[PDB]
Formats: sequence, C-alpha cells, structure tokens
Amino acid sequence: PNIIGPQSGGAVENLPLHQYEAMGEIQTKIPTEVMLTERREFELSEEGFIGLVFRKDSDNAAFFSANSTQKPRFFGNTPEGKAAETNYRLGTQLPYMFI
Amino acid sequence: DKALVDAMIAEIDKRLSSQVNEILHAKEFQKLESSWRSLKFMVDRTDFRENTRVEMLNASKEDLQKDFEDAPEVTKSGLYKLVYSNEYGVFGGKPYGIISANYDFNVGPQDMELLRKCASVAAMAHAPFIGNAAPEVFGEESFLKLPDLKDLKSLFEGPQYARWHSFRESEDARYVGLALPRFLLRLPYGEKTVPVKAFNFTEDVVGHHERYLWGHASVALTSRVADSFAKFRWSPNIIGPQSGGAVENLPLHQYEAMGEIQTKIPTEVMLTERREFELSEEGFIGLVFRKDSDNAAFFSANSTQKPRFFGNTPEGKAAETNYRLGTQLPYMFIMTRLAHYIKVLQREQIGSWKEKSDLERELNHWLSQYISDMDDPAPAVRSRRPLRAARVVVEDVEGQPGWYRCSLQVRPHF
Amino acid sequence: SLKFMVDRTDFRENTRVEMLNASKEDLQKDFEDAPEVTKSGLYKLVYSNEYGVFGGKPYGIISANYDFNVGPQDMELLRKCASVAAMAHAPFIGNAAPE
Amino acid sequence: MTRLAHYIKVLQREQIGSWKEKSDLERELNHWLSQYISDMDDPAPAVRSRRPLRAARVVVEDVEGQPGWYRCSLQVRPHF
Amino acid sequence: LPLKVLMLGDFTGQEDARPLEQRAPINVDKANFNEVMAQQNLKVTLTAADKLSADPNATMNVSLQFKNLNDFSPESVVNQVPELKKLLELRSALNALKGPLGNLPAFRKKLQALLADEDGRKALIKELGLTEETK
Amino acid sequence: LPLKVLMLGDFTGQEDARPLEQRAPINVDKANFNEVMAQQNLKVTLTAADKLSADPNATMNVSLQFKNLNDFSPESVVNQVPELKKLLELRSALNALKGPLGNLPAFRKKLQALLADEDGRKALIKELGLTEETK
Repeated sequence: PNIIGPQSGGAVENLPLHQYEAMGEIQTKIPTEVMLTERREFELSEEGFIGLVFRKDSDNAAFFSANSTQKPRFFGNTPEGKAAETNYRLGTQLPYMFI
Repeated sequence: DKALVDAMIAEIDKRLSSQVNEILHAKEFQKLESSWRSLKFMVDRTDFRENTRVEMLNASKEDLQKDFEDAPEVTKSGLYKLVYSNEYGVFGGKPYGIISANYDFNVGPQDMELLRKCASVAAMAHAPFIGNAAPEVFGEESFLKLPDLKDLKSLFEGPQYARWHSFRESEDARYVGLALPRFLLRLPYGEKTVPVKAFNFTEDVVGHHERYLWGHASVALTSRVADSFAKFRWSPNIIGPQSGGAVENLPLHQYEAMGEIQTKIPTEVMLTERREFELSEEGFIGLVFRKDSDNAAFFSANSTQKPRFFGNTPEGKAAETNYRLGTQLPYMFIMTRLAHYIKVLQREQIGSWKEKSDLERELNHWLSQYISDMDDPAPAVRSRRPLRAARVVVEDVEGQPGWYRCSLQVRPHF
Repeated sequence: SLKFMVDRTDFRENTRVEMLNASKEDLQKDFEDAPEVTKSGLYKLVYSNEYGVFGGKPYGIISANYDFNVGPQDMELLRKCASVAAMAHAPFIGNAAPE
Repeated sequence: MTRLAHYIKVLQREQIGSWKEKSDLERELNHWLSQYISDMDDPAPAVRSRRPLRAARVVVEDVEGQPGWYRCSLQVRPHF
Repeated sequence: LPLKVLMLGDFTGQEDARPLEQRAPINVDKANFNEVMAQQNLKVTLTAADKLSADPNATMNVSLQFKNLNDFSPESVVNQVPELKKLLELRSALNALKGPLGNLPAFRKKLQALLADEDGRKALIKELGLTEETK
Repeated sequence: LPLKVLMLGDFTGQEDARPLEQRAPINVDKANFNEVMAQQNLKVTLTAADKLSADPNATMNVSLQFKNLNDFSPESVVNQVPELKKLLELRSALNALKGPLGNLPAFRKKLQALLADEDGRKALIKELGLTEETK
C-alpha cells in the first residue's frame, strides 16, 4: 500500500543525470521527458494516469498517486449516496486494491 | 486589477443567486423536495432492527377521492385492498400499524369526505390515519396568525364548519388524527451555516416565511409512535416532554432583527399553554415549541372525535370516563395492537377442540401477558405492560355450534 | 466583576461556569410569553438541558447580575426565579438596589 | 439538600431496571447516605465540613396500584 | 408482529395513469432509501421568473431530474439548468483568470466554448461578456 | 458531580433579538476568558458631554469596541476617540519639541499631520494650536 509518496515509499531515487551545454550555460537532461507541475500531474490523475513526477533538479522522482483506469461514479449527495461514493473511490484506488 | 475581476464575480454570483432563489422557492420544487426530505427525516429516525417497517404509496388527495367515489363501497377501494385485504385480512400476512398521509386539510367538502373515507378504513383495519391541517382551516393566511385568534371554540361555531362538526360526532372519528403547525426541515443556504460547492450561494429568505422549507409534522408524530414501539412493542408513550412525545434536534436560523439577531422558530409560532389547550379541546394535535430550544413537544394526542357528556351520576360519570378513553389515541393504540394479536393468534386456533370455558381459560391466560397489576409501578415500566386490569366473557352463538361471542374489556394505566 | 469571580475559582477542582446574556426586561418577556415556567427558555437551559437530562449534569447555582427594587416587575421576576430554582434545586443569588 | 438531590437523581437513574424490592431500596440507600455522615464524639472542627451530616433516616414504602416503584422519605440532621 | 406504517402521498410531480389498486407500495429502509428514489425517478417540469435579465415577460422553463436527495442541492440545480451552468462555468473562468491560473489565449478559447451554447439567450451572453476584464 | 454556576446578565450594550433559549451559554475559564470577550464582541455607542470646549450644547458621541479587559483602560479609550487621540498625538509632539528631540521643520510637518483630521472641530484645532510655543 506504501507506494504513493515522496516519504511514504512512492519515491524513485538515484536517477541518471546528464549535464550538457545550453545557450552558453550548462543544464541537465531531465530524467523524465518533462518536469511535470502539480496541476498537470493532478489533471493526469483525474484522467486515470500514473504520472511519475520529477523532483525539480533532483535525481529523484515520485508517484503522488496510483489511481486505476476506472473512473469514479457520482451519486446523490445524501448520507447514503456519499457513503456509496466513498466505497467506490476506494475501489478505484490501487493502494487499497492491493490489500 | 484583480479587485475589479472579483467585483465581476460578486455581481455574477448576485444574479445567479437571484435566479437560484426562484428555483428553490418554487412551490412545485418545494412540494417534491419537502416530500422526500421529510420522508427521510422520518425513516432515519426509526430502527428497522426493532421490527419496524414502512411502505410508500404514491397517491394524491384528488385521486383518493376519485377511487373512493368510483368504488361502490369502501370494501372495494384500492386503498382498502392494499391496507386491509393484503394485510390484516390475509392468513400469513401482517396488519398495517398506522397510516401517515402527507396532506393538508381544509374545511372544504372534498377534504371532509376524504376524512370520512379514511376514518371508515382506519376503523375497519384498526389503524389510525394521521395527517395535518392547513392554516386557512382557522381562517388565517398562515399559522403565524395563530396568536391573533381570540377564541377558536367560538370560531368553530360558524356554518362554514358544519360538516367538520358532524365528523367530530361520528364514531369513526376515533381513527382520525390531525396535526397543527408545520416545522422547518432545512436551514437556508449560507456560506458558513450551510455552504455549497463552487458557487458562493447565500439563500435570501424574503418577508414571506413560505420561502422556508416547511415540513408536515405528521412525520414527527410518526417518529414518536416508532420510538415507543422500538422500546416497548407498544405505542402509548408519545405525549410528553419526558414521556416520549418530545421532538429533539430541530433546525435553527439566527438572523438580524431590529438591530439584534433572532432565531426563526422551528414551528411557525411559539404556542402558549392556553392556545395549545384550546387546540386540544378542538381535537388538534399541536406540536408546541420549547421557548428557545431546538425542542418541541406533543402534550397530548386527542383524536378528532368529540367527547360526549352524560348525566352527573355514578354511572353517567363512568360512561364519560370510558368514552374519553376511547377519544384518546394513546389508548386507542393499545386497543389496535390487541385487535391485531387477536386476529392473528385466533386464526391459528381455528379447528381445535374448544368449548366455551376453554376459550375463557385460554384467553384469560393470554391477556395476563400484558397486565401489570402490582403494588408500586416501575414508572414507565407499565409501558411494556400497558394494561392494569382486564375481563373476558365468552358465550355461545345459539344455533351455531363452534361459534362464540367474546367480550374483552380492559383498564389500562392512566 | 465576572473576571474577579472567575480568577478566584479553581477549574481543576471540578468547578464550571457558563455565561448567559439576558436582561431583566427580556427575562420578564420570556416568562410572561411562555404559558408555563416549564416552557421558558431559561428553564430549558437550566433544568431541561442539565438536571433532567440523562448523561448531563445539574446546575449548582445561578448568579444574576441585577439590582432589585420593590417594583412589581422585579417582584414578579423574583417569583419566577424562585419557581425555577425550586424545580432544579439550585438557589438564585442577586443584589438589592439602594432605593 | 441541593447536592443530595443532584446525587439522588443521577445515581438512581443508573439503578432503574435492576431487581429492587422495597427493603433492597432501604438497605442500599442507607449504605449510600452513610458516606456523608460524621457521627462520632468530637468532630474535627471544620472537618465535618466534608461530611456535613450528623444523622439521617430513610424510609421506603410501595405506592400501591401497579408494581415496581416506591415512595422514599429521607430526613437529615446536619451539623450546626 | 412488526410495526408497519403506510406513508401515502404525492411523491412525484404528476399523477399516475395506473389505478390505485394496481400501483404497488415500496418497502423503504435506511439501507436503500436512495435506491428507492433512483428507481422511483423524480422529474419536475416547471417555469419560474427569469431574473437573469430585466424583462417581466421573460420566463425560464426547467426540467429537473432527481435520483437522490443531493439532487436537490443548488449545485445539482445549476448543473441541470444550462442558463445557470454556463454562468457557473463563466465564474470558474473569471476566477481562474483573476488568480492568474491561465493565460489570456486559454481564457479566450474557453470563453468562446462557454458562450457557444445555442440554448443561451443573446442578452445573457452579453451580460456574461460584460464581466470580462478589458485586459 | 462538578459545581457548575450560571452567570446571567447584560454583558452587551444591547439586547439580542434571539429567543432567550435560542441563544446559547458560553463556558468560561481562566485559560480563555479574554478569548470569550473577543468572540462576544463588545461595543458601546454613547454620548457624553463635550468638555473640550466651553459650550453646554456641545456633545460628543463615541463608538467604543472591546475585545479584552484592557480595552477598558484610558489608553484604549483615547485610542478609540479621535477627539482625544489627536490631543494625545499633540501631547507627544509638544513633549518631543520641548525635550529637543526634533527640529522645528519636523515639528511643523507633524503638527499639520495631526490637525489635518477631518473629524476634528475647528475650535479643538484652535485650542491645540494655542499650545504651540511661539518660537
């Protein structure tokens, strides 16, 4: 269950680095193709994708969440309906699916 | 620059809330909403693990009149079919405890006739019919005018109430029970007390308290019956702030007054003891508001039936006592439970070798099960044993061997 | 005066104090508006929510920051306070005005 | 008197439902009231403060006419 | 013997053609109340005064649908009324722009998207565009 | 059983429209008394005789606000009444000048600042300027 946090156990450490010349300076090829921002990672999570985000200038990346492909269902906003929503989302999350 | 954009958001939300108020204050929308929400407010206050059951029957008053007038007799009405026939009069089935009608009644002839039919059905099935009365029944625009009424008893002398006056004298009126003021179901939307997502909606209740989501108090009374039955298997403890007629946890709404800030009463008005007593004399079930609480109480549950007066002699006063006992729902419920048990249990005895004295002995031994004839009584423990005394006599139907005539008279606790 | 009272007590010794903002005129307004003392707000928050509540606790005493004259309104207020105090078994303490 | 009334309400509520006969009420109530009684020879002055009562009498009858509840009389003689 | 109660009332926005003796009752409990609502299927076709403009002859007809009690919340009401849902989307666009969450090109594209709805009135569209900061 | 006392009284400058039992009681203790004052919110709108001039028809209306007991001190009272706060600023200016803590140009600038307050009376302004040494 512990695979969705920089401290919880979803952190990937020891990524390769590659410094090379830029426009007269020298920058490192990002270990992932892009440096994903928090908003973009959140959008990908809403789209059911597991985005490995790069720690700004790290050799470290992190999986902030491991949602499955399944899209959560919406229920009427009553006590029972919100309970149903909670259970369903729990089902939609791999960190509990593993248990 | 951003301050101007925020002003734009303020005006936009202002217009949007202007329209949303029209939606949320629409009479049709509030009809549907209050129906379902009051229904849930009843259901979630019961305990289905205590053998409590509830069924929903979608029917409007107009269609109730349509069925009752279309049928040649009440025994052939659909409601009677699904209340008595499919339940109390069905071997292997179960009888309906009570009927809660989410309706408001006026003095109109259609409403009076509907009440007559409901009284007949309730009498045939031994189950009371509970509903509510509309404000115009008192000749007032809304319950908020109740403190201006100087004398309800004199108000009811007008010819406009002739039919109601006769209805109160019918012997089926014991199965009719109407409640007075309604009660709040939802606190108005507000960014602090009742916020919503995204849109910064602040519900604006105008001068018309009809903007508030009022709910039919019949459901609250039903919760009372439910609690009594969940604790004891009997429904007599529903007429006191401590006995079990108290409704707790009412919504509140503080808002500015004339420079102070005051709370919208959960009921339309704060009924005084004298006014509540007058309503009780008029056969109404008034849910009184505990002066500044979120608590209300039903001080009494008299039926619509008016008590009869007898000559002031020992026998005459005895007759008065019995009749009033009949006029009170808190004892009518004991009678109804007894009738259900008698039907069910006797059906199983049909066919056995029973002589008259055998009926006498068995019935006595059975009735003793609900009798608490002791010395000094576990107060609210004679709740589970509501009867204090009971007498049973059994005679023979002459010229019909195997059939008997049974008389059961009970003295319950006061 | 409120603080002079509070800071001379010892909350570690199971001592508690609640504040109820009410003027004498409004006390008379509530007591006369209600049909009976058992339905007054003060009775609600003194007896009903305390001594007569399973799981609750009863109010020890009531301290009213008021001065009383021989006026009929003050006399009636004293009558109501005596009734409530008798019903809840808690004395009502106040002060008398020089007049 | 007021403290006694509070304790009686609270503690009796918890006893509702138990198998109590009249004499059972008498014995239990006596044993309980003794907790605040200081009836010796010469009192620790301002120590009968914690035990304000010197004497106490309790009588329990049954209210007749339906059975399980009683009429209790409690009279106390406190220190002067 | 259980304690069974019969709640009779107008739980729908219209009367049923089925006769009373034919329509059936529904057993309700805490573990299926919302399911009972969804299966009953709630619908309200109603007209209220159109306060999104300044015309007393302007009226707004709505067709709301209910499956659970939370469908009675203003969020659902707005979700089911495009004349208000478009205004909520405009609200989100303006808050995003004012908080600097998106650039002006994205803001313009999304604004066109919101105003493209053919069910909206031109007056409403003009009132919405009047809220856009000049920059 | 704890010993609970109920202090009932007029702790505010006005009555509430709130039904007596609608309003709730507040638990008070040594670790939160001041917080209880601040949350209760104290305000006094009152008129007293204006003794800053020589006119019996002159009256002064003040709107004091209280969050803690020290808001009852004369320093807070002056802070909340501009007709006196300006006089305290003038006092500080005169003491600074007489103690040689500031030069005459700074003194003049600050004096203009103090007297610029539009809520002050011209008579008060004249009385304040009459206290300035000629040099």
